[PDB]
Amino acid sequence: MTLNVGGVLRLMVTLSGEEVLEVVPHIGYLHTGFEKTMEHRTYLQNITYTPRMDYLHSFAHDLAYALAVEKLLGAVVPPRAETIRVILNELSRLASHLVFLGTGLLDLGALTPFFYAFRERETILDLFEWVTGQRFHHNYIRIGGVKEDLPEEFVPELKKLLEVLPHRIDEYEALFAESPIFYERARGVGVIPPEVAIDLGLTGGSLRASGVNYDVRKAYPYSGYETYTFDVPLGERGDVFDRMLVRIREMRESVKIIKQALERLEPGPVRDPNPQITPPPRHLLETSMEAVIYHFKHYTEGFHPPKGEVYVPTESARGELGYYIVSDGGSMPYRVKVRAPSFVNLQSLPYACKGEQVPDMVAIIASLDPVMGDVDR
Amino acid sequence: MRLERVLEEARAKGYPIEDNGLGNLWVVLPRERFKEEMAHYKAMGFNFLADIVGLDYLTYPDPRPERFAVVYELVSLPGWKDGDGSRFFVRVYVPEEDPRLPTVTDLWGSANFLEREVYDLFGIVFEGHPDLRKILTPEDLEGHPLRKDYPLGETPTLFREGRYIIPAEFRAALTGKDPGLTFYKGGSRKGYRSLW
Amino acid sequence: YPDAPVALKPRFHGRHVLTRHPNGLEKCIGCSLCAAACPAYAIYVEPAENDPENPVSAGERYAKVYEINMLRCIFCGLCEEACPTGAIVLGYDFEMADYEYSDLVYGKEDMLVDVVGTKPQRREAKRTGKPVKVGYVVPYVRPELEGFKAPTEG
Amino acid sequence: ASSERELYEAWVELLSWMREYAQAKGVRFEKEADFPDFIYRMERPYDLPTTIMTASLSDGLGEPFLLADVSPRHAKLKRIGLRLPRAHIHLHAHYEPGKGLVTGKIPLTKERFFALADRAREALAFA
Amino acid sequence: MVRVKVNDRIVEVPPGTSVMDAVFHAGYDVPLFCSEKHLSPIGACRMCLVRIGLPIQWQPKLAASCVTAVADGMVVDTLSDVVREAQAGMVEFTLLNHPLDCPTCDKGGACELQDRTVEYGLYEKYELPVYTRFEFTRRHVDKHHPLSPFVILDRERCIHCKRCVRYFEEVPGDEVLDFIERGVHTFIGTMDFGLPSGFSGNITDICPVGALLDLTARFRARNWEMEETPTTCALCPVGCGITADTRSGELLRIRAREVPEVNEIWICDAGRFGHEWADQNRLKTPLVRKEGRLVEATWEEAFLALKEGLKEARGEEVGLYLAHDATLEEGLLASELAKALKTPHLDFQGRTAAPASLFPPASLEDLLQADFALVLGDPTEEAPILHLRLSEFVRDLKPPHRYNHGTPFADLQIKERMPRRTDKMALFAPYRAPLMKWAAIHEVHRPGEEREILLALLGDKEGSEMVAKAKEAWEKAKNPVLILGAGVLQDTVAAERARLLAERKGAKVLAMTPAANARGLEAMGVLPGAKGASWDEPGALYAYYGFVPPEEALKGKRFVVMHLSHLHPLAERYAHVVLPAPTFYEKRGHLVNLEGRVLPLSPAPIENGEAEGALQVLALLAEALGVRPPFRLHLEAQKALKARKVPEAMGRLSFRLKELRPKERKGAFYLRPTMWKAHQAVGKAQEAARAELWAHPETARAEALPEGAQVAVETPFGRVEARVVHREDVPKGHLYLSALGPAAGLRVEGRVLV
Amino acid sequence: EREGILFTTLEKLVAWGRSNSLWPATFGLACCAIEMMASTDARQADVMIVAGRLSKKMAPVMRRVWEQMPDPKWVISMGACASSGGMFNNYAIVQNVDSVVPVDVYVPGCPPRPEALIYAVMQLQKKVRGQAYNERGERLPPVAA
Ligand code: SF4
Ligand code: SF4
Ligand code: SF4
Ligand code: SF4
Ligand code: SF4
Ligand code: SF4
Ligand code: FES
Ligand SMILES: [Ca+2]
Ligand SMILES: [Mn+2]
Ligand SMILES: [Mn+2]
Ligand SMILES: [Mn+2]
Ligand SMILES: [Mn+2]
Ligand SMILES: [Mn+2]
Ligand SMILES: [Mn+2]
Repeated sequence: MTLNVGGVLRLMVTLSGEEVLEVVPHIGYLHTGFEKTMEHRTYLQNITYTPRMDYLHSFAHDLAYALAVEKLLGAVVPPRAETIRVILNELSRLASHLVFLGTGLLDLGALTPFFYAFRERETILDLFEWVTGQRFHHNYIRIGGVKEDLPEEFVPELKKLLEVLPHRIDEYEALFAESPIFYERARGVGVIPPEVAIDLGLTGGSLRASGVNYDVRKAYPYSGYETYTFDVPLGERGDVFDRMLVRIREMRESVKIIKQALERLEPGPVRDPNPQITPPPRHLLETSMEAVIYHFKHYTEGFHPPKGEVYVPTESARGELGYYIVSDGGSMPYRVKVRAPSFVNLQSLPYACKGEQVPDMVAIIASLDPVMGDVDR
Repeated sequence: MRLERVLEEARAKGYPIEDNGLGNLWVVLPRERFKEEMAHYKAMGFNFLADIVGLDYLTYPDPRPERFAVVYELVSLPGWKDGDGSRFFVRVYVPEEDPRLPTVTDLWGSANFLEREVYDLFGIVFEGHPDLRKILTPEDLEGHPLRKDYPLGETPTLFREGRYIIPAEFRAALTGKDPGLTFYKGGSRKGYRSLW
Repeated sequence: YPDAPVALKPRFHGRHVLTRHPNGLEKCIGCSLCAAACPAYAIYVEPAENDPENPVSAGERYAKVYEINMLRCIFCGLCEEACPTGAIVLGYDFEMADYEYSDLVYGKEDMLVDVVGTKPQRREAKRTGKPVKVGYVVPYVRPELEGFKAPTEG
Repeated sequence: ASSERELYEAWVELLSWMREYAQAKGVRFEKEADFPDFIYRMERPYDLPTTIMTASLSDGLGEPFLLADVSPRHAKLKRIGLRLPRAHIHLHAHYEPGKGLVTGKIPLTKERFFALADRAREALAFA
Repeated sequence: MVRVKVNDRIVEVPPGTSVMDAVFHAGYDVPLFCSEKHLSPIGACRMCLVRIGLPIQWQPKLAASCVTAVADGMVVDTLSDVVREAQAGMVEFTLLNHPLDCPTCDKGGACELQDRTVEYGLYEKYELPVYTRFEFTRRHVDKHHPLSPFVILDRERCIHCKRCVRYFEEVPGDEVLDFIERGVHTFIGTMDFGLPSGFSGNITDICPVGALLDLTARFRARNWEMEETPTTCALCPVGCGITADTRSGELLRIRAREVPEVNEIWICDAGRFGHEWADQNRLKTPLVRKEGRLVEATWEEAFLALKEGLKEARGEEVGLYLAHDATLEEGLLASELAKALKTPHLDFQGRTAAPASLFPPASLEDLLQADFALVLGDPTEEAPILHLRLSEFVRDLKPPHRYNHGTPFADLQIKERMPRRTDKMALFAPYRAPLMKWAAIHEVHRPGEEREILLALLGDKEGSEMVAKAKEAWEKAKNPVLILGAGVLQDTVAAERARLLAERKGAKVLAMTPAANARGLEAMGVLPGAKGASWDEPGALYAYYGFVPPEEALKGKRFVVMHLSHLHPLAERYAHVVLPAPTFYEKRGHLVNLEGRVLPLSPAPIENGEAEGALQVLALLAEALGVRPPFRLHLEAQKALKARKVPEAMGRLSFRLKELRPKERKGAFYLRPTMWKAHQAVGKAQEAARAELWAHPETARAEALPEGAQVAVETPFGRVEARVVHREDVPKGHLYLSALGPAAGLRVEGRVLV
Repeated sequence: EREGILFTTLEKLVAWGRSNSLWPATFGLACCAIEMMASTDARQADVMIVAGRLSKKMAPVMRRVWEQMPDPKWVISMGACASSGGMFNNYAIVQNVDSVVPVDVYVPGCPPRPEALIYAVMQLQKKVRGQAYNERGERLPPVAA
């Protein structure tokens, strides 16, 4: 008896009885085709195309890409930019997570706790609007560093929210930890054998939720995470109960990265002053012929990175993420392969919920935290 | 250190070793030796298979061995038993007339969805995959989008009074193989890199 | 809350506005640099030679036609960024929904600084004889929107 | 000093004589170029009196017989210049306190300017 | 060949090579301002400096790679800190007095100065980078000033290369531009105000910045915004490669497309500035006559109305008349339509009495390699680019070697201010022709008299002194070439003697045919049959027209179908079914060169309206005549040509033809062949494509004609107003009319209405 | 009848009627899907709102969803990707959902603020009341069928 159940994902769940014989997923419904259309844009222009895949923890795509390029032509990210980029990155982590957490607070009936998760997120998003002028898809990260400096109001407001979160995250851990129903709901279901997750590449930070200590910010450190006080949460046996919790723990360790980085924030530059890589200061466009030539040239046909191939792996709210850029010495990238954490993450969903019940199979996917934009792109 | 034992081995065995100064390194295996040699790689301690990226080299300014090529990312998770964190890329060029290349399905289970995308978007066939079916591109779509000679499929954007724009005739940005708007290109716009 | 005006930050990305200097000259010199940086091909520019007697801008070049497809537009501010003159600057309006595709391609006269309201707002406020009421409030106007009088009581 | 402002003040007036002589002897006055420090000044402040940096008195063909210019607000050694194109003759008017506009030691009055423009017009103008 | 080692790469390369070419030949690069393909190289900008080693014994100073020869076993370093520091410095000296216009400047993203600055300047010395060192008052001068109605000059932007002034002296030979003062004070200027030569638009594509710009296209779009359509220029027999630039259906600007075999990188002014009319006023729907007038009709209503006027027609009363610029495909179908539908009269707008196919075609290549140049006609006006291959031929220049990057950047063979050889050519023309300067043996005859000059050259009469020195010259000539255009090819007598002289001596010919696709249409069999009805002889009774014929051929006929592109007054009054047609700019298919080369036409995104190519219109009017045509579209038509075995693009197609239909000459007026064509008198080309009337100052004033008066004149080809000119070189008691069409080199009646 | 004060004054009553019994049925795709679940959280169905990039694979689906609806019905398009093809001009995305379904109102934004989508339905609201005209001056038909 084959039923056809199909977020914007479709599932061919084959099932006689009440168990689950085999789930055969079908994706391609949000296939925008970023990887092709990006072979047809500037390096600067692609910074608008990265946030649009994982639109939830979007900043990680921004950063993952900017990283592979900066390496490629060799740019030096100013101290102040490096700092603002981790605050900004993790402030985006909480946004994605808060959502995964929120979608959980409803399967679980907890309602005032949810109406709060939404308010937190809205307060994170207003911060984004404060510095980037948008809720998302902020065109803020740059190959040099960042678009511009941050406004005066940003620090004081980040302090408010960074002040009420500390124990706030604990409160959520609490409701799920002291799991009234949640226990009988998630504890057994969704078996992730440590050594099979490492076969299907379920990097998803719901990998460590099944006893594997692999977070890329630790194993292959990048934007100066190399130098932060950093706890990588773990889960005992890879069920959904632990997956849900792992992600709540990750929220504190984010909040601590934030406080830590917020300290080492001294005034300075925000992007690499190299004329070849970064358009000239705005004010001398009325004076230097070179500036004008540089500025004009910069914004029309971009700059040209050397012939070569690069890959830097980064950690998102969904696992390994990183752009594989083949440069041909042009104004635009020759190939742009994006490592979708959410795409490999889903091969571990047929095994995830095999033989299990059925109405459970909702929470059995929600726990894999997939964003279709990421899988399909 | 599990990586040095790969390199010390490819050196003796005539495998080219590719290295960019940025932190990535390759090892290009021939067509035949690829199958088995890769199985040997997992046995060597290579846990996790990160990605598999398909490459079309048709419109690349410099010439390469054959048109298509596939790259794999083998790792040893630092979060397990005796994981180093040794990661690396292995490349296989693949003839234009023979899009055939064995599956790694026996070895890594990641290679499932990853090989079908490389088959859907590039025309590359994998000998022995559970089911080589399209993944992302609509069912009736004919051909293989991600390869160079298949049209991006753009449409002119429209404005008020017969004023349209054709992107393919508008892009100021050059494209590697393009000589540009003046007579030729040289210098920093033939490829540029700072000196840290 | 279509009753209480939504406060947006002074940095927000709203309906593009073209600015003027004090002199009253338009800041735009129809260089079409903004259009050239637009990732979405949503700006069309036709230049024109200033009239020495009756000038539009400062150089020998001003913008005869200036058109942005508000449907195509993604709202990066890349255009505001590429501009050499401080001409095209994203403003605050967002209440700009409409019925016929080609009505949403704003023109130069929909965006000059003096203009107050989005296309649909002003049009309705036309056949109604009732002033335009914007639905936003901002703590203050960016320095970059010098002139753009809007609801800033804060 | 504050001379810079009085020199620019004097740039306006020289321009004033140009427009006068122009309408007067019925010969084309042509604004040749604006200050890029106005065109490309953005949100930045601008207090100068005009936006015209290069002026000229051209003939019927449009070929000039008199060229005039002052240096931008951001350039060093500000001078206002007069050149007879084609006849190799360049002038450099500075600004002295109390004295006024000088070409070194000789005051550059309306009269003296008109003299030069005439000499130039009769001699140089092709049509 | 010689062995050179650029940086880490070694290359073969012939002795004379410029180090600049040898450098680029290894696939390297170097700043390059003042040197240009096909011009004399001089180190003037001082940009292309390299370091040279020659025993390794580095020479002490840096060399201008563009004017340095290559020696055996020489090393060339283009990457040293010594090189690169010097470059960035030289880029700085350039941008020093430059204006700051980039956004406003029309030289946009296609500006060599801009590209070279971002490439080789702002040097990395090993935080805050310094963009500009110079902090003084930049050079201020004359700005936005038009030199001609086609060319506008910004002197402030000029970087003092010599690209322009050099070119005028060297290529066409018209020194109408030079520098003026000296020091930092020097500038480009003119005293020959109009910008005289008919090759003045070329400086437009060379000038490395936006000093010298195409005014025909001022302020339209930025260079990248233009969609570029490579095609061929069909305004005459040479068929120069061009690029057609368009944005939103309208025609913005014409430029030159390099195609070294034929024209090199040069276009003629009519070729480049007469586009005003092809996007401006045009017929957009099919017209049909109702009540003594024409009105709008669908292609449906017009296919029927066309079935009507022809239902009452026998297949031998049918006329098939194409325009001069019809495609090689449009002429093949018309040949077959007229073959099956047995008719004697099918012809083309420019057809010459004596077929250009008579003679063996000569390649422009051959012309440079030839020994003597026998010319009857004015190349300047008939086949303008021939002016420019003769400028090279006169200087003894010969076909350069071909490097990896094609035509050399610095041909050491071209010296600046080269001497010109007057012993190499002979010109014969109804007037003081331009290139008669570079010809010793020159003589001014009167219209249609070549018949006699040609007899003399064979050796059967006595010509003037010049015509004797000329016979003797072609005598001693080792491998000469014959060039001839109007009267020779329009007059059976001359043309027959012509082909004879050049038969005896094994020499090839350049027929400057008044029909553009002339050599090719003839190759398709689009020549009238025994009957006689030609493109100007009102003969048939029902006919198709691809143009506007002489009023004399319309008046009478029972059914007329004009397949125009614009609406003539002579059509809205004598036409029954008018059909919108595309220009050659928006067509597609092939042509054949005055040298027998087959060139391609590609279709520009111009506003065609409801227009359909004659290939379609012909197929549609073959149905309404019975037989179903063998040609539908281009893809399939291509098979039919490939069947007759016509070579691919760029190849030459050999095809001789012995037969000639003469006609008499009512010698009162002469249709002086001109460069500008008559339908180009739009906008700016308005004044330059006006008509002219030339007569000797006595006869001139004898027939009441002041030196500068606007006279109306009537010919078999129509009533045209025209400026009147005194010329002491015009033969007494004749009048020269500007033959601004493909009816040039004709003798006709007519008079001056008052 | 059809054009008589009586009839007309009913159909103006009926319109004003279901001008307030509008029952939005959101159809989330990508990023736009989540920015609407912020306006749903702040306060059989007619009025499908298309919110996100409409894939070509996904298109025939939204097709049936739309067909199998009641009849007095309206479509709202949310942001750049639904309205035009968005910044995504290529083989994989429909270049205006109006290719497949009659769009009644179009709302610019990427994605549009939540408070702008409120304005978007106040528009389609005042349009089924038949009180809306385009920029030419023409009165607009309440439903696009
Ligand atoms: S905001 Fe971005 S998408 Fe919109 S017009 Fe400006 S550059 Fe284009
Ligand atoms: S808005 Fe700015 S960038 Fe756009 S055409 Fe005007 S001056 Fe140029
Ligand atoms: S000539 Fe070149 S460098 Fe000078 S203003 Fe024009 S584009 Fe800029
Ligand atoms: S006008 Fe142009 S081509 Fe002539 S010298 Fe000056 S820069 Fe060179
Ligand atoms: S010589 Fe003839 S083919 Fe060449 S540009 Fe001039 S008209 Fe065109
Ligand atoms: S319009 Fe923008 S926000 Fe909405 S789906 Fe498209 S990319 Fe996402
Ligand atoms: S000196 Fe100008 S290119 Fe050689
Ligand atoms: Ca002038
Ligand atoms: Mn507790
Ligand atoms: Mn299980
Ligand atoms: Mn296939
Ligand atoms: Mn200033
Ligand atoms: Mn001017
Ligand atoms: Mn035109």
